[PDB]
Amino acid sequence: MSCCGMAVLLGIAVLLSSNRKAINLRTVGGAFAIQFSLGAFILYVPWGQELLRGFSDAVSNVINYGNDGTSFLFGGLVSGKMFEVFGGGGFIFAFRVLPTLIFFSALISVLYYLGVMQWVIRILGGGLQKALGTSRAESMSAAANIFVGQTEAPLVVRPFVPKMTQSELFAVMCGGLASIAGGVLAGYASMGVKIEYLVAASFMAAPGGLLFAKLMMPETEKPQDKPANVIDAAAGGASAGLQLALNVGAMLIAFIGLIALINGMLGGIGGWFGMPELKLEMLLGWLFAPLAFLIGVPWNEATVAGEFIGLKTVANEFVAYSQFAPYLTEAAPVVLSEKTKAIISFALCGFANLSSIAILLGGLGSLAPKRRGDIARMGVKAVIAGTLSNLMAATIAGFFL
Amino acid sequence: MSCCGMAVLLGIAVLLSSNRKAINLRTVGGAFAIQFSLGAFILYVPWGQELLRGFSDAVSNVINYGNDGTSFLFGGLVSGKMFEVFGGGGFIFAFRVLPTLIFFSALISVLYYLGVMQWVIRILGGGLQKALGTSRAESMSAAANIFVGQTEAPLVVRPFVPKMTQSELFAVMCGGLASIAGGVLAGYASMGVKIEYLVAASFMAAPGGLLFAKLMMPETEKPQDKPANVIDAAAGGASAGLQLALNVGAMLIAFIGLIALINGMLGGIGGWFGMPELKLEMLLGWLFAPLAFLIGVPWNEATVAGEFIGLKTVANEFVAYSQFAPYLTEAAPVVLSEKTKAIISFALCGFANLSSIAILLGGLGSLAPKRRGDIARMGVKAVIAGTLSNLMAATIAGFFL
Amino acid sequence: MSCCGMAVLLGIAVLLSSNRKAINLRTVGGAFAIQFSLGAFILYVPWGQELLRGFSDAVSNVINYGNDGTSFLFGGLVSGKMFEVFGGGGFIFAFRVLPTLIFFSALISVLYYLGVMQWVIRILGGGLQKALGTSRAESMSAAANIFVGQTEAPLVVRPFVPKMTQSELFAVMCGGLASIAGGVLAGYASMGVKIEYLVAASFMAAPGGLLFAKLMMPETEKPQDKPANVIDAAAGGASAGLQLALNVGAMLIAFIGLIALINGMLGGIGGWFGMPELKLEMLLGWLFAPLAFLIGVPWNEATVAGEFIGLKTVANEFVAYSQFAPYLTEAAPVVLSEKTKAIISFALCGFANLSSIAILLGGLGSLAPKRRGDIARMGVKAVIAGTLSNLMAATIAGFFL
Ligand SMILES: CCCCCCCCCCO[C@@H]1O[C@H](CO)[C@@H](O[C@H]2O[C@H](CO)[C@@H](O)[C@H](O)[C@H]2O)[C@H](O)[C@H]1O
Ligand SMILES: CCCCCCCCCCO[C@@H]1O[C@H](CO)[C@@H](O[C@H]2O[C@H](CO)[C@@H](O)[C@H](O)[C@H]2O)[C@H](O)[C@H]1O
Ligand SMILES: CCCCCCCCCCO[C@@H]1O[C@H](CO)[C@@H](O[C@H]2O[C@H](CO)[C@@H](O)[C@H](O)[C@H]2O)[C@H](O)[C@H]1O
Ligand SMILES: O=c1ccn([C@@H]2O[C@H](CO)[C@@H](O)[C@H]2O)c(=O)[nH]1
Ligand SMILES: O=c1ccn([C@@H]2O[C@H](CO)[C@@H](O)[C@H]2O)c(=O)[nH]1
Ligand SMILES: O=c1ccn([C@@H]2O[C@H](CO)[C@@H](O)[C@H]2O)c(=O)[nH]1
Ligand code: NA
Ligand code: NA
Ligand code: NA
Repeated sequence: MSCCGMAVLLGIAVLLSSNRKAINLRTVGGAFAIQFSLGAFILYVPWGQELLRGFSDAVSNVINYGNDGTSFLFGGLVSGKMFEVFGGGGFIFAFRVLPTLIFFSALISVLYYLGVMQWVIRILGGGLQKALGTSRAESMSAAANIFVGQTEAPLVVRPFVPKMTQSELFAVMCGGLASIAGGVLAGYASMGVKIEYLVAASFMAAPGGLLFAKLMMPETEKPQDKPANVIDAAAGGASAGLQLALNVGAMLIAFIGLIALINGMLGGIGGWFGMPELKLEMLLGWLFAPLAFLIGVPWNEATVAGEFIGLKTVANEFVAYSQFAPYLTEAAPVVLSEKTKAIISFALCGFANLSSIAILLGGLGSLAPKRRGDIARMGVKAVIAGTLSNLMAATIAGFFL
Repeated sequence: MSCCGMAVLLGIAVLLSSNRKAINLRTVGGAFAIQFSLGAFILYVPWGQELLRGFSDAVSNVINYGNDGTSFLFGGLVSGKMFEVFGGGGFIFAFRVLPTLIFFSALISVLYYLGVMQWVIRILGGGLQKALGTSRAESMSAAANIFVGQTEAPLVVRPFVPKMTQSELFAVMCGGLASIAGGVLAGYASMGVKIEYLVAASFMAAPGGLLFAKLMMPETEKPQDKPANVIDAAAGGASAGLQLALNVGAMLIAFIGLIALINGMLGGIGGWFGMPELKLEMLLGWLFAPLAFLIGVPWNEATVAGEFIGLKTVANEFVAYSQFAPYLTEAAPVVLSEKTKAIISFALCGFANLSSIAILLGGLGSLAPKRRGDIARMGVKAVIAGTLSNLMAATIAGFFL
Repeated sequence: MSCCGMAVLLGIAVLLSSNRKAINLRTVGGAFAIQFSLGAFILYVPWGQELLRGFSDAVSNVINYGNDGTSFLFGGLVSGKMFEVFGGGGFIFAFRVLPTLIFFSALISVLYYLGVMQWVIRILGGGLQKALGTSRAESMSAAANIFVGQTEAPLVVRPFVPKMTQSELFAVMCGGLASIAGGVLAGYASMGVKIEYLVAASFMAAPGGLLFAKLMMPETEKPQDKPANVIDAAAGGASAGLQLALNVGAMLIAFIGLIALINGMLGGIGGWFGMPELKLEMLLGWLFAPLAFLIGVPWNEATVAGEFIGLKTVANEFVAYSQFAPYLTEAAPVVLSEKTKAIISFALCGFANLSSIAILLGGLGSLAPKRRGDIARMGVKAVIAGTLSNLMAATIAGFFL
């Protein structure tokens, strides 16, 4: 059922291709091989499982160190006393999760100043272009997207963006949509999402993004080819992380509020058709259950899984994770299998949604203002490609689990 | 005493008119007739009272739905447990009131994307121009101001602003000053201000604003005549609401702190004249009590009412409402009559203050940069006109109550 | 030992001078005389101690008035109940300290609108230029820096900045680096730092900054020679203070988190050399202990003092004060002498750090865009000069204490 899932996902991409005959079998064959093998290595092979576990524990340690800054600012409100007083409601999201975005943004900026990020990206991106035949720039952007967000990753190849082929630009877009970022990864981890899955999905996003970019927009043209000190670097990162944290916080207040209002209205509207219990989650579960089943979620869990996967696609993954997180605790409304939890975790791990197009337009567009028309034109296809990559990663994860 | 109040308010406007002889009796006669009749309909007439009550309950429901987003972000800190632990101080303004500005800003942006706002505005604005003979653009801006703020309302007629007559521009300014906005309305509602009064004052602001704009600046010239998707729209609204919420929060911290400092100084200064108990509230109550009496506040409550009305005028209505709100609870320093509470609520319901001029200069001015000189020149008169509109609405409300 | 400290500090500046032969003995002799005498007057002379105490009590009163705005916004979370529930962790830094930056920024803006700041600055700056022979503009900027921050102080002489001599510009830079600002002073006071020391250090920064600016960059060229209302002024100040408060909060979360991560890594790295207990504080204490000893800290307290002084220099003074503050309470890890507490307090009281260069580049540079190259070139020397001024003030304070 998983292998059928993989075939259908690949087939959809081929059906949507700008030119199926231009599809490079080495590129897309190798890309799928890498995404599949990467998953096999770290989710199934003992030595790989241990490397993943080791990496994840380090990430967990870094998060905990960063929480010392949070503890200073908010004191008792992020202490154990909160759970005694308020019970479950003692976990204040605004103080527990959002500040991690600030710390990690500062850390990443420091690692860029020190040249550490560039070193890792150069190695991974180099391996990708040699194996796949993808261009230098698009391969580096794909690798950068493992660690940073869709508008930050292309910065490592910013002078090459204005003259990128349409296929290159599309791949750059897909690499961002198929992945997340270090900051929010730590946020999702703080919400209870398994770090191993997040790290695995992040790394798998690089070949996965190239896979579906090159299936849906094969190359038909010919491609071509700093802060004053480390403290300034950290400060710049903290500032950017602050803006992100404020925006995420405002988005969540509004979007979760709007879903509640939508459910209030759907209840009244549904009542006209004998369904006063109608809610957005029900519509999404009903609509997306076949997709969840297709990627390997058991029949009796596909509807609940569909709620989260659907919400990620029609809104964004942060809102989706916010609703999925309770199902990872002991107080879960529905106790899901460990394979279903994993599949959902992987399928949600991406910036692939329609609103990300506007973000790419501004961020990626500022890097090449004459290409904004191209970005807008390819936006929906890029979101589909990114969605397919997330789904494929989830299917693969479901397979080896 | 109320009818004398109305006459005096109208008379002040005539005295201040740019040209009393140019005053159109159909326009200003009809405008007052509408504001008066609207008040009669929804505050006195049974069917109207029920429509107002019905509308207000829906608004109350929407607020409650939006608070689900707040609950997610701040958890226990906006739960019932807070009142057990901290008593009255368990109500954290920053978390209870300010986030509502974010949710409603997102909602309004969604309703604009969907064309719902434009539909309502087109009907109300159309009714106004046909009845009053006011221009198309200024009538639409007046109607828009019922729902959105002074810098947002003119956006519905933004290409007509640069070539507006001085009278039109003045009316656009007055419509914003005479009203509030959906976001802060929900904020004031969350503070305990009766939703019915806020909704009534908002609707009454549209004819009221035109009434005093056309009394004080009659037409002497001849007038003339988008986000990519709904999710982007919501996000844009949340972002704008976030900025508003942060600014309101900072303003309140500073202004309430400055009033405390001012009172500290006034105590020392007053002591020199045998009045060590001197405070800003006393000065304002003393100065504005005749105005409160004039609009229908009983003699023995006019001084307390004057404090709030005065504070609204010399600072802004948010600060005023922040100080008035305790008088709406059981722990009120002075138990005021229901008519006085209503009168104060109406009189405070407007952006009419001197600081709003600077806001109009930036917001409305960006729509027509060559008209910034005009905006500055007419600023004080526009604030007076807006104040008169609020006072008239309060007098009318006091009449039918 | 203190007089040797003063001599060494002066000597370092002479060694680093752009031209020792161009050093004006009247200027630098008088500047040191003023900084020394000011310290004698307010820290030793009874009448001066009483003026300082009186000024500090007023500042303390103003802070308390401003906290009424904080109380309104955050209610129970800044009440005495917090200490009952959470103990020491009941003091929430984000709500107790950061909002004071907002109130004071609004207050300062009001005092500028009213002409009060300009009056005081004119008198102090006038006294400085007449006594020292320093130029009008650089003397006014030095005096302004007593009250406002490094990018705000030059605004009082902004049309003279583009054509300043290199020596003048350097002095303007040094005056900002040698001092702090009214907003954060109130923040540091709220953290437990003695107001008397903060006020004393602020005033001593004006001659101290000129002293080391004129020692290290003597004049070799020839020098030359608004909000609509008070409510707008307050609002503008609140807005600027809000941005500062958000940035300081984000910086603290990130920097304190990064120090924790650094200590995690140093523990592992140190372990390789038989020092698993290695931390950043130990490195800094070891590196800066001789400097602390030099300025008058007793041998057995110099290492602990070095931690704070070192942290201020390599990061910034806010982070330094955040770590020093616990040592001012009863729960201090090490009970330090009152003289050591004072010396540390003075030595930390300055914006002198490398990151402040980037801030001067933006803020001061916008005032004279053609001088940004000069600012960058003189940045490190200016930070050294500012550091020397702070150290000299601490040595002087240690002397009379
Ligand atoms: C909160 C939970 C409720 C869920 C509700 C889900 C509703 C989803 C609406 C999607 O709307 C479409 O979004 C596209 C993507 O932006 C828009 O394309 C616009 O932008 C595209 C990419 O820029 C272009 O291809 C199109 O031409 C341009 O119409 C299109 O107009 C718009 O109708
Ligand atoms: C916190 C509670 C304490 C309450 C204190 C109340 C003090 C109120 C001060 C009002 O000050 C006036 O404000 C006008 C409005 O901005 C200014 O006009 C300025 O702007 C107007 C409109 O732009 C122009 O008409 C004027 O020419 C221009 O002077 C005017 O200068 C200023 O003196
Ligand atoms: C968190 C606690 C851990 C503490 C770590 C302490 C590390 C301190 C690093 C200082 O780094 C130097 O900073 C200078 C100051 O910015 C830079 O000069 C840069 O800027 C100067 C002033 O603009 C110019 O003089 C220089 O030419 C230019 O290199 C210089 O490159 C950079 O190497
Ligand atoms: O670093 C980040 C974090 C978030 N987002 C946007 O915010 C949404 C929620 O995380 C994402 O889907 C994406 O559109 C980014 O663009 N970059
Ligand atoms: O949508 C809004 C909300 C507030 N304000 C300004 O903020 C003050 C306090 O609400 C108002 O008087 C007005 O000047 C606006 O301009 N628009
Ligand atoms: O008004 C202020 C407050 C802070 N800072 C910067 O923030 C750091 C921490 O207070 C300072 O060293 C300085 O670089 C300023 O520039 N101005
Ligand atoms: Na990414
Ligand atoms: Na309005
Ligand atoms: Na200063």
